[PDB]
Amino acid sequence: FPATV
Amino acid sequence: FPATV
Amino acid sequence: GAMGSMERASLIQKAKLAEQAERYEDMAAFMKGAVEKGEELSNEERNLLCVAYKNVVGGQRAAWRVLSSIEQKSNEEGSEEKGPEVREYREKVETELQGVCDTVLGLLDSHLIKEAGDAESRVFYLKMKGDYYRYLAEVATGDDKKRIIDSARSAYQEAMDISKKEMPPTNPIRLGLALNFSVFHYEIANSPEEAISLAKTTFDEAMADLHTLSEDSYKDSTLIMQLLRDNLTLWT
Amino acid sequence: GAMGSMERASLIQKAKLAEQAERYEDMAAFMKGAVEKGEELSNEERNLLCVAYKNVVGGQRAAWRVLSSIEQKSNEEGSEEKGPEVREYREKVETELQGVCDTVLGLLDSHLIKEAGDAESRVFYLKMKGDYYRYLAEVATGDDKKRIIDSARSAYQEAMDISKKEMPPTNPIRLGLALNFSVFHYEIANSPEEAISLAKTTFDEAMADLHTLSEDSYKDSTLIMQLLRDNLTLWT
Ligand SMILES: *SCCCNC(=O)C(C)(C)Oc1ccc(Cl)cc1
Ligand SMILES: *SCCCNC(=O)C(C)(C)Oc1ccc(Cl)cc1
Ligand SMILES: [Mg+2]
Ligand SMILES: [Mg+2]
Ligand SMILES: [Mg+2]
Ligand SMILES: [Mg+2]
Repeated sequence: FPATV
Repeated sequence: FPATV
Repeated sequence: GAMGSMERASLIQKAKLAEQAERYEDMAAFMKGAVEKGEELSNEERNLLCVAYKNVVGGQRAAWRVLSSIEQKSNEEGSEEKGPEVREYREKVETELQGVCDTVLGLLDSHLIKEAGDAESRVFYLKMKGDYYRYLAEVATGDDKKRIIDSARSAYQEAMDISKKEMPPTNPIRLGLALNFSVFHYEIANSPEEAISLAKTTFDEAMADLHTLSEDSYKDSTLIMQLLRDNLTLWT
Repeated sequence: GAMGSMERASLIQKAKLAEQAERYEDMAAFMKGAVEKGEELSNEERNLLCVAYKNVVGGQRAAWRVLSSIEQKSNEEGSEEKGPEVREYREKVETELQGVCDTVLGLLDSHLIKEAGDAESRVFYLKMKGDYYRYLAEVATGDDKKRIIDSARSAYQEAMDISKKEMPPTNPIRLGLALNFSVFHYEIANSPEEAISLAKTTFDEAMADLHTLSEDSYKDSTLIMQLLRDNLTLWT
């Protein structure tokens, strides 16, 4: 999965 | 802590 | 609410203890109680609210993905019929996840967003609204899936508009909003080109503003810039 | 009970799904429902019950230790008074932990142990009874603390007596029982010499029996023997 914050 | 199972 | 009898300051103190103990469900319950006192949240309190629910819903999403993958394989050709249990349990986790998202969205709508006037609070809450609609979109399959996706888009877009007018390009909230909206484009809206363009433009505009920052602010901004770069590397 | 309407086999299937999804609270609830069907548990089902509650109570114990350490420091000289919140929250986690232990002990008493006639089941359940009384002893401070400790000791001792008569020295249940009873001596009963003697004698007697085992049984036994060695290294 791609990075999220 | 010591090992337990 | 079960936290109605506890002091606001005690709820915040216990949220911090719960974080130290990695008890994120407790942390979220304490922060929900704090929000329901009706006062606006400080920067630190907004961070506690965010961290608590991010960890709770993150665990639910990870579990949902495991179960969805098992369910997908059970429906492939040559698989043995194992009964309704996989679907039932995936639905159970999904319903709990939706409950958490609805709770967060309810706190934002009653009444965090409407009282948030400074960019730092308003952008933060609108980003959160986009995030939790995005998590609802990840599991949605029904008549309202397009409306759920558009609710996420609309919240992110309002946050983006405010952040471009009111925050420097290195502001960590602006950066994290762009990171997440870019992921929304890639993973939810079937718009990988928009995702890539947003990540690249955000990164480049932040790069050009780093020279204005202290060492500590530089560290904060470059951390999120590296996440933008990580996604760009994944996508190109 | 909320699982009363679900088939026994469906509860077991969902416990396995919950394990894959790292949803150990769900896993424990499913296995509690399975136990409450009233039938004896197979070896695999006993393992699922054990894994589920071990993970739940393990997380509670880790959180309790974090909070207890914070509470300890708050009571040292020169510390600022921060109010009742640390004690309250430690007590909240402690009460939930005790609830889990009471639930496990209740399943063992109604009626897993009394129907367990083979050594593999009976030793396993008596070990579990000792373990969950040990977890109660870790947090106990009151009038009944000595009785809680003695309840753990008594369960472990009955399990030990059966395991020496009925199981080979390499049996993984016998080994894990000895490992845990040794930890009980060291950490609960203030008996480090007994802890060390038990660990060493268990290890040596298992070593002498490894020659009888297949490659797969050897792997199972030596894994637990290494834990005995790890504790001996920690303690000497
Ligand atoms: S839930 C709050 C996120 C925890 N903090 C972070 O992940 C980092 C350190 C990247 O900081 C931010 C800052 C601002 C936002 Cl909107 C998100 C994360
Ligand atoms: S809760 C069951 C423990 C999970 N398995 C283990 O930790 C190992 C692989 C060490 O196996 C055993 C076998 C027998 C017992 Cl009583 C405990 C652990
Ligand atoms: Mg007041
Ligand atoms: Mg559904
Ligand atoms: Mg029947
Ligand atoms: Mg107590």
